[PDB]
Amino acid sequence: KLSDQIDQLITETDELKAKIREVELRLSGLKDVMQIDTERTTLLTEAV
Amino acid sequence: NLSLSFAGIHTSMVDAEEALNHLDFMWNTMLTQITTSRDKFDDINDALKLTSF
Amino acid sequence: YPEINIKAMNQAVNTIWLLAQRQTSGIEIINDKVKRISAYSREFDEMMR
Amino acid sequence: AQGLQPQISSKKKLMDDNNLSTTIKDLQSKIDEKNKEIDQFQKDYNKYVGLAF
Amino acid sequence: GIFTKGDLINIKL
Repeated sequence: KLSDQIDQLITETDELKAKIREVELRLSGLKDVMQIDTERTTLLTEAV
Repeated sequence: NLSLSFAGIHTSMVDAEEALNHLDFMWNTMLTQITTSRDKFDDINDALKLTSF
Repeated sequence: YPEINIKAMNQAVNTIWLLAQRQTSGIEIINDKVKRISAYSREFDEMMR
Repeated sequence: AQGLQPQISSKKKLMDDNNLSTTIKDLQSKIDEKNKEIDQFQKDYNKYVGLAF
Repeated sequence: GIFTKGDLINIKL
């Protein structure tokens, strides 16, 4: 029984460690959008 | 997961918020200018002397 | 006519197109936020040249 | 047309962001976990058969 | 104009 506890625990970690993958895949995608506005200013203030 | 679904829907409405406000203000400008054109045009009658016309 | 550094600009145009395809938001409205921004900026560099 | 230069840079960014240096370490954790059970069950079968006789 | 072309897209989006 005590081994089966760890078998769930290793399963519950990597299922949850799959969740932080999608968050980091999202957050890195969102910070990419946040850099667009920074270079939109350097584009426009030059073009102004 | 559903929070992210509404998050875009909320993001779509914020851009739809600002867009309609500029849309309403142009029609409100136009509906004013048609109205103040019509009401001043109701003064037009044959008794008006020609400079005042 | 003071100072125009298009080396900082034509990079910045290109990175906006670079970050357009690169982004991994996984949402459907930023996906047509950036596409409308980036297709302007590419056409902005073309129409300036 | 999506640019060919960023389409290469899209995939090249994907090849750097990969769990392959992690999941192999994660799977070798579970194999070395499950080997410890197998190395324990051999002790069990060599004990119960000793008891069963 | 005030109501830009990007405004009308944001509605139709």
